[PDB]
Amino acid sequence: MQFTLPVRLCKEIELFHFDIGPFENMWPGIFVYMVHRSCGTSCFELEKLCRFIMSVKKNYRRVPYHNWKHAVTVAHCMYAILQNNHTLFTDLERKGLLIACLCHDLDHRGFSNSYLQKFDHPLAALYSTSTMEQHHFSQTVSILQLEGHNIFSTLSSSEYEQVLEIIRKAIIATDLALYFGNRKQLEEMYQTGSLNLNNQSHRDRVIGLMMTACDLCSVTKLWPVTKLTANDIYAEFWAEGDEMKKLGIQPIPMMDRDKKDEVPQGQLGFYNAVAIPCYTTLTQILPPTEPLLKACRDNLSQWEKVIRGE
Ligand SMILES: Cc1ccc2c(c1)nc(CCc1coc3ccc(Cl)cc3c1=O)n2-c1ccccc1
Ligand SMILES: [Mg+2]
Ligand SMILES: [Zn+2]
Repeated sequence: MQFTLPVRLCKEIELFHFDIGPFENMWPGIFVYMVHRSCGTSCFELEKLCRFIMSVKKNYRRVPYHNWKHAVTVAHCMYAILQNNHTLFTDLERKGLLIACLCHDLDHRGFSNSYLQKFDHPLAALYSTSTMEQHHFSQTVSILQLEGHNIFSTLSSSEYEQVLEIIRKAIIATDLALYFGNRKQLEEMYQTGSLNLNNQSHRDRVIGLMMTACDLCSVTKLWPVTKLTANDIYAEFWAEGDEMKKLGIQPIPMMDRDKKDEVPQGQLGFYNAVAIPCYTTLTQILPPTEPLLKACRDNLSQWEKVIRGE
């Protein structure tokens, strides 16, 4: 609670390319700041917000990427978006989505969904698809229910089971698998013109690309930030290969450390089939979010430079 943000950062936070990298002591305080800026200071009672942000944090684990730094970075990109699109997302929405971004990878083990299903893993036995995603939501609801943690208490029960729904939904949308379709349908509603923010399930579709665009925002940071975030990402994937190898199974080339050489090519393919389309359809639906796609291009061409050896 006692925290105040080094007033020097007040403008640099509102950047789409801000990097929370150097400021780890401040990561819990930043989120609060981003909450306070959006839904006001007296949105949640200050005391039950700190319990919450702090429980949440402890339930992120020591893994290379799907960690506490990751989550807060996702909450940051959602912050930026919600602000650069101020009068177009309801009171409750801005409450739901920042919490959801902060929680959308709770208790992440560091292993893919495909891993947990290839090997009949207990969580995959619980959740038949979006194995972690539903667990991330399962963790979120669980932690709300702790004595003195239910920040959504003074919402009417009805608004309270709308928050949740946004949160469950927005967390499930982070399964890339679902991303591809969700973005295709949105590319058609735009072409067609039949996309209508009044209709609830178009918003849910837009929220989901908003969730994806946040999830991938490390691709939208400054090149020396992004280059050193990628190391975090593969570190994990290559662990997930190291376990696939230990059984005498060849991992996919994405998760194989023996092919570190091929990563520049691999990154570049990723931006062209995932990142760039995501921020393109997003910028078509939320024009102010063009800085993400602008920095996504910039970063992409950096990998092209590294492929071409410059
Ligand atoms: C040898 C090799 C072959 C394929 C490769 C690769 C290396 N690296 C990749 C990309 C790996 C990858 C996967 O998920 C992400 C999620 C979020 C963010 Cl910010 C970045 C990534 C990311 O970099 N692919 C890949 C390419 C296209 C689609 C999917 C993965
Ligand atoms: Mg996840
Ligand atoms: Zn994520």
